[PDB]
Amino acid sequence: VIDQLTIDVIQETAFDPAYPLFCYVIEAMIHGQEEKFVMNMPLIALVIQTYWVNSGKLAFVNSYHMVRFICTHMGNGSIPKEAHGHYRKILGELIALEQALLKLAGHETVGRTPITHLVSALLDPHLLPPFAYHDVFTDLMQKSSRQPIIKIGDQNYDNPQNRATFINLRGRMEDLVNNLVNIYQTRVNEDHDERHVLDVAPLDENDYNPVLEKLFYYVLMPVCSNGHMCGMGVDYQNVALTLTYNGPVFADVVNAQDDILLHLENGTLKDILQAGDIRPTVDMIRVLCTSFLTCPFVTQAARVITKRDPAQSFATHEYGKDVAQTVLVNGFGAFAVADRSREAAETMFYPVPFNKLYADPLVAATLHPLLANYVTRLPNQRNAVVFNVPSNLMAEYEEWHKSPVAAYAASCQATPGAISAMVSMHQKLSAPSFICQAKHRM
Amino acid sequence: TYWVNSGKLAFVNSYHMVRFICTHMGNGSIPKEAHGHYRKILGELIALEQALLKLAGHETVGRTPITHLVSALLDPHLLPPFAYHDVFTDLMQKSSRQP
Amino acid sequence: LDVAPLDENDYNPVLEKLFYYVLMPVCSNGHMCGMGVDYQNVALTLTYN
Amino acid sequence: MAEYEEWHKSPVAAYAASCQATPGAISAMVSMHQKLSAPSFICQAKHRM
Amino acid sequence: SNFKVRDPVIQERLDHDYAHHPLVARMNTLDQGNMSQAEYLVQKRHYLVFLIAHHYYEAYLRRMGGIQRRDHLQTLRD
Amino acid sequence: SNFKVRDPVIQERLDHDYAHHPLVARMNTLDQGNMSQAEYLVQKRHYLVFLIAHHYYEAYLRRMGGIQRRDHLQTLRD
Amino acid sequence: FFVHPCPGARGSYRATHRTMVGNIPQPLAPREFQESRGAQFDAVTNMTH
Amino acid sequence: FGYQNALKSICHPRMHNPTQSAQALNQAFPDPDGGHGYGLRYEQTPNMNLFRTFHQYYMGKNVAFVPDVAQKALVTTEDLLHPTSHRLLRLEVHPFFD
Repeated sequence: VIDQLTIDVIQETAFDPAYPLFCYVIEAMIHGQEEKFVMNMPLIALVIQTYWVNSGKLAFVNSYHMVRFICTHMGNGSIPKEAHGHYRKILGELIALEQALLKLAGHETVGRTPITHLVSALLDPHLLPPFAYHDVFTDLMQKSSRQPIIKIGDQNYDNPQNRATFINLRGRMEDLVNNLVNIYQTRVNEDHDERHVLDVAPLDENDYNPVLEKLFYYVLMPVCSNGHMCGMGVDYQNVALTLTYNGPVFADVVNAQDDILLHLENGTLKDILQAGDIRPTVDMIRVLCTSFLTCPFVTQAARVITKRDPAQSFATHEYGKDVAQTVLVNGFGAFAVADRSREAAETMFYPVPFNKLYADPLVAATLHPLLANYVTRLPNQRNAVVFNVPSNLMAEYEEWHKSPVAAYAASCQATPGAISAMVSMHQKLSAPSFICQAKHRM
Repeated sequence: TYWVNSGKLAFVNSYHMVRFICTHMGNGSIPKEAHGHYRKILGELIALEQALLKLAGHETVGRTPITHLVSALLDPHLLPPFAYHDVFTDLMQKSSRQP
Repeated sequence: LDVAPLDENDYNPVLEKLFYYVLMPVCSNGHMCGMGVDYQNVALTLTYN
Repeated sequence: MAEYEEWHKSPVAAYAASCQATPGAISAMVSMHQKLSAPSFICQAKHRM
Repeated sequence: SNFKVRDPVIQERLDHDYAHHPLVARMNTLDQGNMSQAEYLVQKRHYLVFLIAHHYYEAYLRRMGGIQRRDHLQTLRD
Repeated sequence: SNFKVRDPVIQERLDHDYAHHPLVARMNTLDQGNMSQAEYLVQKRHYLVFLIAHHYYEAYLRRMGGIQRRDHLQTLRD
Repeated sequence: FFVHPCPGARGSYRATHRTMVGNIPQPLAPREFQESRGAQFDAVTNMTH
Repeated sequence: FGYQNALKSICHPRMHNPTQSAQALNQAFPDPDGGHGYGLRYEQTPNMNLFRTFHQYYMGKNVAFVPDVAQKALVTTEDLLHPTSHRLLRLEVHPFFD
């Protein structure tokens, strides 16, 4: 379904010298929630329309959860139909890649574990999508025969009996209005460093889709952007200070629709909204003000550690039977932020480098001037493969994507034949994988 | 008024005007067809230095890298032919090749 | 000589060098010349209007 | 200007006055600014240039 | 600044400029405690953020209550 | 003309035509010195260029001061 | 190479390094070679124009 | 002669263990140089502050470390097998392991 006429929309947003930073702030306050998107549903219609009419590019490309909601919800003419035909091509093919993966790995099951979990790594559930908002962890603690250590800083995480003492379960915003006074007093009185409480919204089994989120983050995104993305740490207390402490947000007499540039101060909401041309109404930011009540506190980096597959138990170490990842709680991925409004960008967001495709020095130098001072100090580390991630985050001799996966995304064209190359790349090199390919004459 | 009257675009002389048109606006001031030809200049110059930093490599001779020593479009002792900022003192603090 | 102070987040001399030496002698086919300006004579046609 | 004590040394200026202003001529200037030294010949012989 | 993000540039003292507002009296209900005068005005600003958000969400639930039968069908008679 | 650029063609004597202006009295504050009468009117013209530029920039900083809270929110009551 | 005429009445030969591939003249590195050498720069980097 | 025919020996667990390949590699080269420990192992800290994971490593960082695997991925095909590169082929042993 995806043809080269719609990667050229997706690719050219990743190389924008002026990507709107205001829409990037809306993304931080849905944080993957279904009904908190319905709250801000008419706001992002004013964003996508005034970004598709101004330049020929669309917005909200980066995260999976925003793209899924624009396809399912907002089916009317709330956003331009020519721009709507590019979102339906994304998911309509990304389902079709998931139907092809189910056709290779046959109907047979080895033991209790099916063959589909053991042939392709994209269908392997122990692979997690690198950004997590709902509670994927206790779902994987429950149904894995392979032993899933979860390291949150110092402490481990083994029994799902202990899911209340490590992972704090939120709820949707309607029910939590009663407990909401005490929730705010956990943002101030508590020291969020060395806390090891991991604030994550609860998961429902029906709307959950693990494989489609991998095919977005690991296959479609690093090809189309040619591997120029980073993980974004945010502190939400600094972000909603700017939206709410604004003047006309706080004023009463102002009507329904009294577009903001009438009523301003010299704050950062000028230079965030000056650079995007967006003129929303004041009552619509007031809905983004309500997002602060259930904002999860700090972006945390959890580390999932799973034992290798039973076809791959043989190794040298005592840790060689055991292979880890990194999964961001409460964070998300970012393209190259504009060189316009970099000074307003430093007040909200900060760069943290991740798995392999998401440690990119062109993006991370934009976000903080210390790393921009690092890469321009010595230009060896400018490359996406060579660039050094802190050992407190990852060792790259462990994760499911080693170094030459990131070398492939940086050197591709945007051809749709290279989308199907990444899927054929995640074959698992095991011995009962070889039974599947040699049967189908691959 | 130079894109409507004739089908051409202005301010092509210096790099600083072209970098400031693309990054600062992103707007509906310049017409959309006329603004797309400015982004394709800065879209191309970044794609050239993504190529030039792959072939030169990563390894170093001593303290000085080899990206400063394989092509002359990356050796900072070549300077751009129009200086408006303090390019001269920036060179002397990061150079063994005595300027 | 008068110059402005430069910021380490602002300059990147590879892009300035891939512009004046690569893209401009090609697209203009080498019809370019350095131009000197008399700045107090430029604004005298503006402020004394 | 002196031609002999310079980086750009007239046979560069003869190429640009006779281009076709083709996207292959943009890449024919970038690979034309290639240091004709000994530790660049290592880098052109790895990639079979 | 090695442990926090950079603070944003916003004009100070929203209380002295507008209010005339009931929630600014609610700001004064927060006690100082051990925090200094510079530390108090920061956390008093954060507490104003919590009051504006709780106010507009309670107003939002009244807005999404939907139109009711008896009050609307009586006005259609006229 | 072998050391300077050609002088532009602009109508002379801006003082005699308009002012009625405070900065033209500031032009007279520049002293003649050793320069002749032909040399004085040239450098008096250049000094007018400096006064117009300093005037409009000081007016520009007042223009980009941005709208303030207390003066604007009081007028919204009416 | 060139001739350096300064001392006395006789000259002596001196030399400056060419520093680039483009400073090789057109009889020894022609226009159609620099085009087909920069198009080899394209096929190795796989840059997207 | 396909891969379905040759599947009857490739699937054996002698293709899939490194231990006897780490034995034979150790006996020829008796003591390797243990320096340059980048990317080998993870180390956990109690800090959840993702600035001090981000500042401390990049604060005064000078000459940077390039590992063995990121070295191989940028080399072309005939460039690797040339005999001027020992310590790439010395640790290329068999496809599954690294």
